[PDB]
Amino acid sequence: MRLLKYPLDIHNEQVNALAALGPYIILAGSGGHVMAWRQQQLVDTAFDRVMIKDLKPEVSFQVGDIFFITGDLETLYIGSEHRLWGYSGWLCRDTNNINSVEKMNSKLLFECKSPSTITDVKYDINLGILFVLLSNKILLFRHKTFDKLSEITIDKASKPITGIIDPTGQTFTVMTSDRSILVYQINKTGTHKLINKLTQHVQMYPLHYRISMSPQADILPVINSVKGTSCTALLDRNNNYKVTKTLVTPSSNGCRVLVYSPAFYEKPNLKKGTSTRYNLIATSGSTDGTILVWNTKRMKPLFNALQVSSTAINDMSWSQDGFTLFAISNDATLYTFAFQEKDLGVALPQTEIKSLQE
Amino acid sequence: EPSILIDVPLY
Repeated sequence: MRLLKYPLDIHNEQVNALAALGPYIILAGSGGHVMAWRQQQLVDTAFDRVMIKDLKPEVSFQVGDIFFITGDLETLYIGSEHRLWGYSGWLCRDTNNINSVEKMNSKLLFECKSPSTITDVKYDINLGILFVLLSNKILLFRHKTFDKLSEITIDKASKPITGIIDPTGQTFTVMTSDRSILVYQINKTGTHKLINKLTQHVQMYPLHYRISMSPQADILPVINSVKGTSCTALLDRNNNYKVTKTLVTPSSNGCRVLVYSPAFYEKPNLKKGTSTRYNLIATSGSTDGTILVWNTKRMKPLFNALQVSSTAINDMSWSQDGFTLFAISNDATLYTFAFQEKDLGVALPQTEIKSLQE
Repeated sequence: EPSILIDVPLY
């Protein structure tokens, strides 16, 4: 593994969110700025196949401070605390190159009025639904068209702080200000059903959280679990959310990112004739500004929690192929962790993840 | 401001 730390030339601005979409890692933040880097350019620089002086975003444009970015190969969903835009046609489908903003179609999808604020935006590509969490309801919109499908109303005392996508598309999970984990069954139509309410389970702080569950959808990770002062823990979605493993004790009140790699890896132990399949989690250790990468099978870190930033990590995103981790903080420095086969082994075909979901 | 590029050995 190589760590490339690349200070951004963005003056006094801040990057709050990022997303790996298509060939790009897309950064977005204050002043409405969006900047797109080719993932492979950063990886190639990390392995010295190209030089550092050539690094530069392929496309930058300006949309309010941006806190949310998600989407697919046809639409970027870009959100402030009060507005959500859709930028469609952002990727030239014939060349796999990002278009300039001048070829992009942009639409104001949603606006809320203070005191309301958007606490999270999550996109479930299998349901075809975007979830907009507001401080107190969850709104369900059809993707692209953005027709309103339904609305989940929850208690006045329960602010929905963050949402967690189910890779199988059967559920949506919310963590609340009054310490609950709420699990809803969701249908593609937008109809919904509360199926699990776990109370006094998590301590949420007034932050934008970035949490993803395991690609097999069997583990829900929790920052600041107050079951099993507080710790980062893994809950078994198939065994009544029992704690299966604790990763960090104590967790930091400033930790807001815990994301699984989408890959399911197999690494042989050739000397002993055996092999191990495992998942990877990126989060922080007890100190803000650390990055910890955790092998869920060995239940060990890949390396000592590494102090990379003087400030809390704002967001992290794995590459789609599982071999690169991108991270950003208020230090305005893009962190690229570029793994190799000799580090991790081989990402398994999606058949193997799909078999474990069923 | 210059980039840092470091090798990080794994366990």
